[PDB]
Amino acid sequence: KQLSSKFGAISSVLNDIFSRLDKVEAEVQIDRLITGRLQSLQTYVTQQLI
Amino acid sequence: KQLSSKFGAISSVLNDIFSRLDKVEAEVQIDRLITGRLQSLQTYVTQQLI
Amino acid sequence: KQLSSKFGAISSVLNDIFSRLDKVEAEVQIDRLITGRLQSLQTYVTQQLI
Amino acid sequence: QCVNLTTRTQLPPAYTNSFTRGVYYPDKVFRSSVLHSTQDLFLPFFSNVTWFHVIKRFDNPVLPFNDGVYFASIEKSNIIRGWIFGTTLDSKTQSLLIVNNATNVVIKVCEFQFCNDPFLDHKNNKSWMESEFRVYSSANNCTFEYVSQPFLMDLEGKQGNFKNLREFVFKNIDGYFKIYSKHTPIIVREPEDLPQGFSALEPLVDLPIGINITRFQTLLASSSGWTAGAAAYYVGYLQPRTFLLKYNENGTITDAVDCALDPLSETKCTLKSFTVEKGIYQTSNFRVQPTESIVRFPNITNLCPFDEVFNATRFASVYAWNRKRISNCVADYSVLYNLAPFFTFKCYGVSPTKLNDLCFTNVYADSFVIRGDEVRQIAPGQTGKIADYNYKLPDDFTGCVIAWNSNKLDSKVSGNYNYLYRLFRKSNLKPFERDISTEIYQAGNKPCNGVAGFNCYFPLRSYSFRPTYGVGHQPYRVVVLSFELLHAPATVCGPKKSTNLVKNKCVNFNFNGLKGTGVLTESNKKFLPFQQFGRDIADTTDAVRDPQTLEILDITPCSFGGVSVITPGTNTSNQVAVLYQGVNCTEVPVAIHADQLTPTWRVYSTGSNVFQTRAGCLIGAEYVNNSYECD
Amino acid sequence: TGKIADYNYKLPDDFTGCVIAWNSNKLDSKVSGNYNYLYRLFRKSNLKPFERDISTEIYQAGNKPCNGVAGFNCYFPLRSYSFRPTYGVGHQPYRVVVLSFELLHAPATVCGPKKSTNLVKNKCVNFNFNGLKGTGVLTESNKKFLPFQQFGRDIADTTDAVRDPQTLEILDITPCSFGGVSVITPGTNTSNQVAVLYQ
Amino acid sequence: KRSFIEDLLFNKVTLLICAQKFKGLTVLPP
Ligand SMILES: *[C@@H]1O[C@H](CO)[C@@H](O[C@@H]2O[C@H](CO)[C@@H](O)[C@H](O)[C@H]2NC(C)=O)[C@H](O)[C@H]1NC(C)=O
Ligand SMILES: *[C@@H]1O[C@H](CO)[C@@H](O[C@@H]2O[C@H](CO)[C@@H](O)[C@H](O)[C@H]2NC(C)=O)[C@H](O)[C@H]1NC(C)=O
Ligand SMILES: *[C@@H]1O[C@H](CO)[C@@H](O[C@@H]2O[C@H](CO)[C@@H](O)[C@H](O)[C@H]2NC(C)=O)[C@H](O)[C@H]1NC(C)=O
Ligand SMILES: *[C@@H]1O[C@H](CO)[C@@H](O[C@@H]2O[C@H](CO)[C@@H](O)[C@H](O)[C@H]2NC(C)=O)[C@H](O)[C@H]1NC(C)=O
Ligand SMILES: *[C@@H]1O[C@H](CO)[C@@H](O)[C@H](O)[C@H]1NC(C)=O
Ligand SMILES: *[C@@H]1O[C@H](CO)[C@@H](O)[C@H](O)[C@H]1NC(C)=O
Ligand SMILES: *[C@@H]1O[C@H](CO)[C@@H](O)[C@H](O)[C@H]1NC(C)=O
Ligand SMILES: *[C@@H]1O[C@H](CO)[C@@H](O)[C@H](O)[C@H]1NC(C)=O
Ligand SMILES: *[C@@H]1O[C@H](CO)[C@@H](O)[C@H](O)[C@H]1NC(C)=O
Ligand SMILES: *[C@@H]1O[C@H](CO)[C@@H](O)[C@H](O)[C@H]1NC(C)=O
Ligand SMILES: *[C@@H]1O[C@H](CO)[C@@H](O)[C@H](O)[C@H]1NC(C)=O
Ligand SMILES: *[C@@H]1O[C@H](CO)[C@@H](O)[C@H](O)[C@H]1NC(C)=O
Repeated sequence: KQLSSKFGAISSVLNDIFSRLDKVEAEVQIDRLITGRLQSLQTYVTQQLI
Repeated sequence: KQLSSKFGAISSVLNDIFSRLDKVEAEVQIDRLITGRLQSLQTYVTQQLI
Repeated sequence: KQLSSKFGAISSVLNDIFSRLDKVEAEVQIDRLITGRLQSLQTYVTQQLI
Repeated sequence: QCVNLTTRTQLPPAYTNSFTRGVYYPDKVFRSSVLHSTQDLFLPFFSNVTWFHVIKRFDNPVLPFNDGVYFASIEKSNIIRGWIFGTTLDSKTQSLLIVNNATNVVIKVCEFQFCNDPFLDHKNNKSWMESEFRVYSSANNCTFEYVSQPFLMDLEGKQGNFKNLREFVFKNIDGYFKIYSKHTPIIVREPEDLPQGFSALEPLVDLPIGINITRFQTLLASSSGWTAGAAAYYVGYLQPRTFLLKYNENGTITDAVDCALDPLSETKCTLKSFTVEKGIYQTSNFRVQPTESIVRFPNITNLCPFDEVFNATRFASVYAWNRKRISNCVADYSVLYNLAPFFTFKCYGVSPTKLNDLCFTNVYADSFVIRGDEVRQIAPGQTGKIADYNYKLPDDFTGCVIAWNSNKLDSKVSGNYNYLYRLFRKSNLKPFERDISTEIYQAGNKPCNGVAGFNCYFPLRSYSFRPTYGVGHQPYRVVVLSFELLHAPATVCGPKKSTNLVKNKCVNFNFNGLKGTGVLTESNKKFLPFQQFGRDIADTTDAVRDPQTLEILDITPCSFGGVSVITPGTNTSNQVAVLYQGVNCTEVPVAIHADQLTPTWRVYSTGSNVFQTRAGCLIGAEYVNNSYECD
Repeated sequence: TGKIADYNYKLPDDFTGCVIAWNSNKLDSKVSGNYNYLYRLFRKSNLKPFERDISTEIYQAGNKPCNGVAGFNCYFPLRSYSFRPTYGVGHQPYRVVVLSFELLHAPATVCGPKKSTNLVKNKCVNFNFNGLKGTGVLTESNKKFLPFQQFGRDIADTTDAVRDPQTLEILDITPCSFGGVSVITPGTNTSNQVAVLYQ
Repeated sequence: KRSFIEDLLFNKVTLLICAQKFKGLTVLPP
């Protein structure tokens, strides 16, 4: 359920942000999204270790 | 004591940013600050679990 | 091996950022790099604790 | 005006260490019962300040001023009055004057001509007169004036029992001038050389001279024949340091500890406390520092033909944009920066201000002329007619674009029909490609070649230019510079001069922009003719080829290592030992030098007996034979 | 970078202010040319920010010492402008003003026309002391401030003591009451009654 | 001063990357 959040970006859906934004600066937003997803996965893995 | 650090923003006081800047770039700096504080809180939680 | 990732910046080497950009713009790139490296080091510390 | 005095047998100034004087509040904020770490210009603890004694006796020479000074006078009868600040004192440079003799404090900034002996002392016969107050011979143009209230003064002239101690610290920064002051009474001591104790300093005033200061002179108060009383002052110099300051519940500074004096002070600073229990602690990290700097650029002295490109007689149309190559020359972008209006100069991958410091491998200039309404379409990843069917830049383009107005040249009153552009294209074109084929647009469902008609269109259209057109439609000339960085041996770049080459020493090398620090040695590997830089597992360059001479150099970082402090409890003795983690013990004697090591303290390296363990060498402890229980 | 910045008037990289420039070709431009505005052109080194120089010593370029008056390799360090209305745009005189200031570390000296109001104590209000927007309750304080101090900070570097601009006493700021809420309940089937605990 | 089984135990367990550990990574001794 956590992957539905926007993480402060324009929109949670990945493909729509490419068309509505110029490619010069959409990389920042998609990198923010990828960092948020990586953080969530790392938290889950640590809990599983415990 | 962690929340006295700027985390790369312009100031550690949250009300100063809003009262000195408009609504179009202050969000970037408050975003930096909120990410830093969130990371610190998560680290504290993990230490408590251990 | 993990410090060879660009993390979203223009280049993974720190000296080229300062010698190819003005300070104001270079702030964001070095901020991204430093946040990524801090995150990786924290992950290593947690695994060592376990 | 003053009269020549001379007849002085100067004696070298005295020296005396200052115990704990010279600490001031760094900010106008109230804090209660908390330890705070600050970093600013301070007076190092236990530093040897210069002592001047004036009684017959006349000692007040000019003294250097740099990074602020600390001036402390132990005086009774108000002998010292004011100060003079300047750099030449020759009526050609602005000079300060701070005089608080009897009435008020007068602060003047003016092009004074300070005479040979600035003073207010020598008057008939042995009692002071407020004559020669015009120590300045002339005042041409004075630019700042400020008057305020005076300080605590005294009457008559005495000799002995010098109660009053006045401490001042002066510091100039970013044009501003700042003074902090403190007054201490009832300081009587049979010995000289300052009292022992602690006392903070409050901020007094601030003032914006915004001038250059490098030396200063003291002022004190007929010309031949005068007897003066006892007087003593002390001068010390500031420098950047980090301190740990302790406040109390009443809000006053009570104690402070330095963080660069001794290893014990270092561990006190890193523990954020004033007491440390017995044990081994880990402290600041050892690290050696660079002596000299070197650069290395290719030996080329020709010049690039930027003038021909930017002053070309004719520019080709958009659908046939002209491309030129620049290589094997020295490119100076200063002429591009200033000459001609150049209403738009915008770069993407590199800041233009630094464009004179990099090195490229291939530079391509693409020139054309467009309409004024489409100049915004040159940006990468854009839309519109001109950015789609005539000329498109890649998304990751790394270069610059320069557009300027040329209404005088291209526009013609009769009409300029010479400029053409594609209007109809079957599909979007790939970046950095050109189209010239003239085929009629068969945009219909019929096999039409024809000449004109429905669904049978000539794709090309002619720009029309005339001076009557308003702003936004007059022709604009556009030149785009493209290059790739650091991926090949350099061929064209700026004019920075080279220097000699250093081997087996820690220097700040610079090989075609690779700023870094380390020691360079001769390697024993073979490069390919198309390779210049060698990488490693961490993707940090470690093998380079010198441009001027074809030699292979290998880079390794400076020497470093951890540092630990062995100490018994602060309740017990304060003697400590130092351990250099994981290093042979013959390197640290070599490291012994000032301005070379990150830890400023170096008395311990040439200290007590050194004993090598398997984890470095311990300095400061003797090795006994008999064994005990581990502590 | 350039001549005017590096030789006449340079701003610090951390400048906190404003700049206003306009075109005044209607006044300073002269029909025969204006030569009453001077500017430096020669100097021996870059100057630190907000630095002023007036000396007009003789500039020496070559290794041969220069003295007397201007000559070969011995130039005058000043030059003049040339203003007539027939120059193209970009050469007529431009009048420039720069406003510089520092923010909120000392007693206030100048600000807008916002009206004052009466004071309230021992009540949760939205105070505003010279731009210090916040919330809390203000009480009488007994701590002693030095005359040059205005604000008091805690271990978290946030303000908790202030000095009223109009009357010169000291006010202590403490935050509002807050806490958690818990609900005690039996099973849903048994009943719908609950209890509330304020932690 | 080692026995016979301890010799085999030592030899059966093994402990240039340390050169490329310049990036502030060390190993303290027991
Ligand atoms: C530019 O000047 C340098 C400086 O002398 C020349 O470098 C020399 O190159 C030769 C040939 O490889 C070497 O044997 C010398 O030892 C180099 N000199 C130094 C001081 O290292 C370089 O050759 C010159 N460029 C050209 C094109 O001649
Ligand atoms: C390069 O030219 C070829 C030949 O004209 C183009 O290939 C045609 O592309 C259109 C586009 O839909 C197709 O309808 C044709 O069937 C293709 N013909 C052939 C023979 O392949 C090609 O598109 C051109 N390249 C670009 C980037 O436009
Ligand atoms: C302030 O004045 C001093 C001297 O009055 C200047 O010091 C000069 O420093 C340069 C270093 O590049 C030397 O070459 C000169 O010889 C020094 N001057 C003299 C008279 O010896 C200093 O540069 C000045 N500060 C500024 C910002 O210009
Ligand atoms: C205007 O502001 C001044 C500045 O504080 C006020 O002066 C204070 O007056 C009170 C009452 O007499 C004194 O207790 C304070 O000591 C005064 N301030 C200082 C710094 O001495 C003045 O009263 C104000 N006047 C009005 C009409 O609001
Ligand atoms: C004092 O003597 C010096 C050198 O002897 C001279 O340059 C100066 O003009 C003299 N001052 C006066 C006031 O005569
Ligand atoms: C530095 O202080 C010591 C301590 O008294 C003194 O002996 C020494 O002479 C001083 N330095 C100089 C250059 O005089
Ligand atoms: C000071 O007094 C002496 C002795 O009376 C005299 O020679 C000298 O001229 C006096 N100085 C002045 C400036 O009057
Ligand atoms: C172009 O020519 C003009 C006059 O001929 C000259 O002032 C200008 O500097 C030239 N531009 C370049 C880049 O050389
Ligand atoms: C410190 O030493 C004194 C005497 O040497 C002793 O009375 C005191 O108890 C000691 N304090 C601690 C904390 O060890
Ligand atoms: C230092 O190196 C020398 C020569 O290799 C060696 O004899 C000595 O034992 C070494 N000492 C330490 C402490 O590493
Ligand atoms: C320790 O023993 C060695 C070997 O007998 C001897 O050379 C050395 O002097 C002794 N040191 C002390 C402090 O007794
Ligand atoms: C209703 O909830 C109670 C819990 O208090 C449970 O004992 C009972 O079995 C439940 N009845 C149902 C689920 O029908």
